[PDB]
Amino acid sequence: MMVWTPVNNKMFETFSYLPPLTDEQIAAQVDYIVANGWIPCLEFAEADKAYVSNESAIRFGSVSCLYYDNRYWTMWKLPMFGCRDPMQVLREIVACTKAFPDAYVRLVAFDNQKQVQIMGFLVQRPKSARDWQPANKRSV
Amino acid sequence: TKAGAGFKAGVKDYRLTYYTPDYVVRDTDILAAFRMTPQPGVPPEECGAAVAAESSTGTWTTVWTDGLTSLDRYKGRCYDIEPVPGEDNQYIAYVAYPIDLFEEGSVTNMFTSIVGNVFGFKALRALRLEDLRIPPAYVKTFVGPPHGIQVERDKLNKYGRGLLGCTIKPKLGLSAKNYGRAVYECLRGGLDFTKDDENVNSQPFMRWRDRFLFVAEAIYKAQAETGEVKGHYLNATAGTCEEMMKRAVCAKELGVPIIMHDYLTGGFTANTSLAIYCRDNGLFLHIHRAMHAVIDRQRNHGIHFRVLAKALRMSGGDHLHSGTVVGKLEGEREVTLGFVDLMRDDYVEKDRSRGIYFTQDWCSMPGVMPVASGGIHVWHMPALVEIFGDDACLQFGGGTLGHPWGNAPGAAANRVALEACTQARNEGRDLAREGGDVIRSACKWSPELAAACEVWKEIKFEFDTIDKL
Amino acid sequence: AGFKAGVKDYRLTYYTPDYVVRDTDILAAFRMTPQPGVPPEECGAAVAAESSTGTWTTVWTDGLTSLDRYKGRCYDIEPVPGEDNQYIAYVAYPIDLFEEGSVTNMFTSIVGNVFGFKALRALRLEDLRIPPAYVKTFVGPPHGIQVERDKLNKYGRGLLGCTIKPKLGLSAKNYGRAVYECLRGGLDFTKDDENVNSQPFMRWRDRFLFVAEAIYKAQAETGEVKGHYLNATAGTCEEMMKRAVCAKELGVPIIMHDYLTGGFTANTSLAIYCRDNGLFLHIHRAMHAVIDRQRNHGIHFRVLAKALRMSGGDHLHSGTVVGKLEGEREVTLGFVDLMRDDYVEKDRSRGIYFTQDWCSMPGVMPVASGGIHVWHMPALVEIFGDDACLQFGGGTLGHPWGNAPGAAANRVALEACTQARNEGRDLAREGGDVIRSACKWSPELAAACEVWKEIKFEFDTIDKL
Amino acid sequence: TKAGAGFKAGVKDYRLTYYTPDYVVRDTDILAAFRMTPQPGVPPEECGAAVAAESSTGTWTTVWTDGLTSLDRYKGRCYDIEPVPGEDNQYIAYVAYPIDLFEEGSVTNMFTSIVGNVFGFKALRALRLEDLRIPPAYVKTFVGPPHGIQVERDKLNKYGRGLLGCTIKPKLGLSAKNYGRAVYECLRGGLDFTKDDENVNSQPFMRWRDRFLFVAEAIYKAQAETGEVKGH
Amino acid sequence: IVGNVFGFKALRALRLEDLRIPPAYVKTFVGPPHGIQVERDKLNKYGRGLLGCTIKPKLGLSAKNYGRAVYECLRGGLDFTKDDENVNSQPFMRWRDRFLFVAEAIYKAQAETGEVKGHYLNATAGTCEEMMKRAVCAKELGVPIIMHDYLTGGFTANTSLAIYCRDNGLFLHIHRAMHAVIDRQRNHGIHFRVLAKALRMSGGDHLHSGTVVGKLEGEREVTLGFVDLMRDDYVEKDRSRGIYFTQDWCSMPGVMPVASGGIHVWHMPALVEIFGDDACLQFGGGTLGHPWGNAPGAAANRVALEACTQARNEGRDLAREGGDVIRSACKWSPELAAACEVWKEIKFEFDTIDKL
Ligand SMILES: O=C(O)[C@@](O)(COP(=O)(O)O)[C@H](O)[C@H](O)COP(=O)(O)O
Ligand SMILES: O=C(O)[C@@](O)(COP(=O)(O)O)[C@H](O)[C@H](O)COP(=O)(O)O
Ligand SMILES: O=C(O)[C@@](O)(COP(=O)(O)O)[C@H](O)[C@H](O)COP(=O)(O)O
Ligand SMILES: [Mg+2]
Ligand SMILES: [Mg+2]
Ligand SMILES: [Mg+2]
Ligand SMILES: [Mg+2]
Repeated sequence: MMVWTPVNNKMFETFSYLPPLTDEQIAAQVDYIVANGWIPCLEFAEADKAYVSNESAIRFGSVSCLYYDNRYWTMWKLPMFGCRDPMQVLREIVACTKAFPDAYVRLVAFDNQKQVQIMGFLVQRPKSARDWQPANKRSV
Repeated sequence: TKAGAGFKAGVKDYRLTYYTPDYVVRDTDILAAFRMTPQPGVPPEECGAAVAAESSTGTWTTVWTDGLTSLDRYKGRCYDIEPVPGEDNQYIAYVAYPIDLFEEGSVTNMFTSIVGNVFGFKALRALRLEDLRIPPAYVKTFVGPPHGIQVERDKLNKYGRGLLGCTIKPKLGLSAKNYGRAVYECLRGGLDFTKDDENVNSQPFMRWRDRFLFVAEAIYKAQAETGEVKGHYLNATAGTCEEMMKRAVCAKELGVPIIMHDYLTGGFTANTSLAIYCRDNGLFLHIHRAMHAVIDRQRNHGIHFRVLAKALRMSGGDHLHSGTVVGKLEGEREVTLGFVDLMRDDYVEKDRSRGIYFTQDWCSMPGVMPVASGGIHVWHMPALVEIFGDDACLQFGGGTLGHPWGNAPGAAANRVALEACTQARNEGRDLAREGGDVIRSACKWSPELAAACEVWKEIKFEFDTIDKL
Repeated sequence: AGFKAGVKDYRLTYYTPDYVVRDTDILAAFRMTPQPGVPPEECGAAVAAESSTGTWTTVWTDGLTSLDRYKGRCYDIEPVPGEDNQYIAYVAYPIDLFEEGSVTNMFTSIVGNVFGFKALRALRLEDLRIPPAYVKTFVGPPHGIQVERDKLNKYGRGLLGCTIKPKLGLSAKNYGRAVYECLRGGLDFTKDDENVNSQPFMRWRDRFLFVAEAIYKAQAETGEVKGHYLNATAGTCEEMMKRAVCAKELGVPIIMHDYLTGGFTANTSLAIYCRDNGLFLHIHRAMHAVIDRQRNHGIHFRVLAKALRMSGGDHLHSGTVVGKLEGEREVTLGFVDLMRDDYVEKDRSRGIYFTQDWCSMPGVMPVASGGIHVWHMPALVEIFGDDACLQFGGGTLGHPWGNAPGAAANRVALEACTQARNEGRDLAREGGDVIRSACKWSPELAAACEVWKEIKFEFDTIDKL
Repeated sequence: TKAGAGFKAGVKDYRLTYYTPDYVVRDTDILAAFRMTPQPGVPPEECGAAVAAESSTGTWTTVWTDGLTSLDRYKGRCYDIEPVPGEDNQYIAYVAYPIDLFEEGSVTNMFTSIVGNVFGFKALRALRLEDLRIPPAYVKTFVGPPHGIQVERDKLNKYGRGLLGCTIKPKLGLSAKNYGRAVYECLRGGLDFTKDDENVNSQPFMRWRDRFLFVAEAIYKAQAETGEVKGH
Repeated sequence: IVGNVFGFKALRALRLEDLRIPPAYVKTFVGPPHGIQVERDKLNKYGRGLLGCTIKPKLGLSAKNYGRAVYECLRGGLDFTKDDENVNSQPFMRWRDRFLFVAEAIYKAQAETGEVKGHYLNATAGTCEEMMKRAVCAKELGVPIIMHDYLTGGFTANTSLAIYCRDNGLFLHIHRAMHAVIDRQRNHGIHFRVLAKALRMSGGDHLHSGTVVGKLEGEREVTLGFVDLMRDDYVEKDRSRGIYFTQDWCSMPGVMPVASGGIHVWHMPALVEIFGDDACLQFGGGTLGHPWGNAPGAAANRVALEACTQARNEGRDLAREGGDVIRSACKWSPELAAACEVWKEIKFEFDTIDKL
């Protein structure tokens, strides 16, 4: 019987319960975006703005239902409308992470027919993050 | 000076007025497809006309008051009859109802006309409503779902995979404190949602407000621990509208994301009220379809689930249970794919191989998230992801609380299984063929998943289907 | 006894053939058709389990509580005579499982999920034993039979009603016109059709106002108390209440609700409002036959009728036996007793599977309606007795001379039958003679007798015992 | 891997997006007929397209956010232009608006889109909205009139002739008591209705609640006297 | 005053040009919820024009994308963003979803920049009850400002809203949707200056005033006239600006003019010269049309405004040196340069219909 640890075991939505994505695995996700004609976009946030929180609710009456701060991150440039080249997306990941080496960076894609984000996963976390476990230390 | 059509007392055949095989349907008409089994000696035309008549304007004998109004304008019309292949005494009767017959925004009133009395007529042996064509002009009178799929994903900030849920067990008999304890342990392991069982309302072993409070504590603990948004469908189902509202209000005041309602046992009038409250207060509304199979199981008589699903979309619901196909409860694959499209999509073309009798235009009314729940476990994951895609919630009650290591490991096993399948699909793997390989590779990697894989390896639900096309 | 993960048979926990039922238990009789290769014991146990505390695999959390205390129990299985693969499975549910005062909650447990299980081919709920301890948690009907007769000051005969026709398409003004002409000729009540709510051709508040004028004109004209069941059925609870409120403010006696299409939650709310404001509540059973028609699958109407009595209603439609809609005699006599009486003993020849003690909860007036006319009157009085409302829609508005003569014909027929019965005549044998004597005497009745003389509704019964 | 339709910043002609002469109108579209007078040097097609654009989804320069949604689904469309007989510089421009653009039950919102900004555009000299096609699917979202003609005649019990009314005069300056006195004398002579002048609200010479009371007295006196239903 | 007389057969055309509202009548009105002084005081913003921006496309964006665009706009240097006049509640985006996402966006941009932010949430609705419901939700979210279309909503609803805003401390931005139906033609209608006086009496903290130089019509002298009428306590008769009567506002608060519609960075000098600091300048297309996105678009507009403001304060004549001020600023700021390049050739110059 192994015990799932509550300590420094924060997660990051889609794919965060799998082994960290290799460069080949990221490339494959990117191909999937292009093959489906979705719009790739990168977003980033400093460590203090990375996880959902409640601080703005201090200003509220009884209306905090499904209000959270830090859902919005900051857009890297613009969504890549018309992009059909996976190498272009990979180059923007490199450029984004280089400009913000200490930020969380996620790759997302939009479907404009449904008007919704259709995919998303983390592609960088700051090296100074101590709030997460490697796969083999998630249970003890 | 010689008379026109006067009042003539007495009984005549319904077909003289209500069978109109040359009628051209209007784009604002509500259309019904009834699977109809007449009594011997009753012509299908007279049977279809009777159904059309007694669900719209007519009764068993001629009434003089018809002449004060215009029957042509208001009458339901049996406009077509198809024989059923494979059946000696079954017919599909098509009935057109003018939009004028219906109260705007009231699913209750629509059902009252279309299914109110006709199923009990002595002249028929069995009747089943298979489909309804809800025209845009009628759809637009409904508030509809509080939020719908796109808004839900946007508020939860969850994209790129199915959502994962879990019903707390045992169904009844847990204390409020133990409820919240189970909830916390499930959510912290990787599930997005947990839920009250359909029959958990307020009872001697656990009063509702105690549950709501402990659950709120559990939701916020799991959220702070994992860094992901969590929720628990708190049940607002109650004996009266006033109690139901009281429970919704408490959830709003606790700031929690989501409540649930049993729309058939609570009823459409209460459900619409709740859906409107949820829209006005920003609460998600999860719908449980308790009692549906009393109505929708048998091929010869009742109302098919696809009609109950359309009705729910009009009345209001962010989620609706859809069946699993592969779990402990019945739901044939093609039938299910049909009504999932009806729940989620803006426009669904007629397709009889999926039980869609009418092209249905939803005119931008939001889609409802299908929920697959009941007797499912980690080995079903590939098939579930293949059937539903990402716009679904998949629920593991027993498949979480039955894990040998407890709730958090159970949640983690389900979450790993879902993410592995999602990843494999995205990489170009065929989940219909390679599904077993994906799960086996994942069991070898994750000890939590391996423990789940081992316990439920031999467990399958394979039985002759009752509700066949 | 530790936690052991995995699937085991339901019957190991939920089949308890030696259980002695407690007097506070809710009991259920399920007509169950198992899939081939599923033993009846495991099927009954599955139904007991998944309608109470259990799921498809073993959960550890059971050990935190006491399954013995809370579990539903399949305690008996009868084979069905005439059937190779049908069984009556009896399930006992502890009172602790149920929310006090909530028919909604009771249905959710007992009929929520089990009808959709792959392991069964069909399931029908035939009956429920509602114990006094659970009955006492419900407000119940706003008034009930005794109080209704007392407020209306009407005794010694069945009540007479009438649905306005055509069903849809009449304007508010023409609605009230038809109502006034029916009520003035001798009917006690008229009513909105079940599907008359609020529509482009007639908005509810216009109808309510015109109908109120018509009630008061007919009452002043005849000297007898009149009413019209104004429909409060609506899309939302707030609309439903708005309509109930307008009826109260007009001082009219009675409203109606479609309890299955509106739903139990709205109905219980409405019934409580009616109790608090002194309004009669007539219940229409629109949609029941979707659920209760077929022998092999669904919920029998007697259970839907018990549920309504708990939820609340002063009247409930009962079927006619002899009219256009199905309802076998013995079945009907059974659930009429269940609706009206304080105490009904088990009687399988009438479909009563359990002795039912209503512990002084008020009785619900049965309403016989649908395809009936003057010739049916003797049979109707013989089946129902005085504590019923008999409704003639087509049988009033289809009269060759109009509504008032139609009402008069029905009233004459009813009073003639009542008088004959009171004088010692056997309505089952002498019914035709009573009607024929009355047609000879009353020209209004004669016109009705002539038009519908040949009209009968006789078909093979689907919902057989 | 050669790019599709990307974001291109800058101003382009409205007609490139919003003039669609081959569009087949849908039965749920709201249709508008604008009588349009362009400035010299502005083609009628560009003028109609501008009107269509700036009353639906578009602005004066290209915006990137268009790509997040579906312009095809939401844009107003100038689908037809008729020249006006007798006029050198007037055109009827026909615009189709998808039902999705409009708030259910709100005339306010419908006007806001269709007549909100376009009448002030420098590029036109004059604009008149001549007609609107309100589709059944949009009509059905409105409560509409409280009663309407049939119900009014039914409640008043008045049939077979036009109704007769009368505005009390002078427009302003009468006391509440003198208002009711005038009302009674009008109604008793055979009029079905009298009325407050449009500008009679509540003023120093006559407060509304005093008027309402005296008028109620007058209505009931005339009704008792004549035996016909009266109103004001 | 305008009820029936415009339809008389005996006239061919009638236009109401002006109204003298006497102090004794002015004093019967609650007037604007706050007015210019109080608005600047609550926002803690002084010494320059305010900058705003309408989100685009007008219709068709989801609530989540609305908030996304709002956050990116506000974070780059704009004080306000706004719902388009026709953005109310619609199948593509229901109002309460928008309000919530917009509230998140406001608070994120405020935390990020350290400057107070707002977004004019539209309370315009089909009924008074719906309008109020929306105002109430804004109050409960703690956000600073809502908007109303006063002519399409109507005076009766607008006055109700303005009183609610006064009682609950909400700013009220007024959009003049429909005005040009009434006020465009010289020979017939009601001149905008009368519609503006009416709004000041009914209540509003902001009112759209025209740009003079943008895509919508508004002659310079006419505009300067009614801007004085909206802002000032006392305006003397001056027929060269279309003021037919001396107007004493008897301390009723002034209304902040909003210049909006087809304007961009090159218009900045002219805008600051026409309006001075007590105005809000709005750039919808001029922000969301920037080649680098919303934040760089906002930054470019903010730089332009600040450079013009500084230049004016240093003694430069914006009417003469305006181009030089912008050119120096494009050389210095890459964000501004990108905007200057795209819209360099774009002008709106047409024969004026509403001439004095
Ligand atoms: O009460 C139950 O059995 C469940 O909680 C599932 O439990 P498990 O996860 O333990 O199986 C759900 O309510 C059913 O799935 C409903 O059926 P459906 O979705 O078909 O309406
Ligand atoms: O809609 C109808 O057909 C009726 O108005 C009767 O009309 P007529 O009097 O003209 O036959 C009643 O609602 C049915 O009797 C209901 O059936 P039940 O009572 O079995 O629920
Ligand atoms: O809908 C529009 O066109 C705007 O949003 C501006 O958009 P851009 O900034 O993209 O031009 C404004 O509502 C108009 O300026 C109103 O005109 P006025 O102020 O004259 O009443
Ligand atoms: Mg359940
Ligand atoms: Mg009826
Ligand atoms: Mg007048
Ligand atoms: Mg705008």
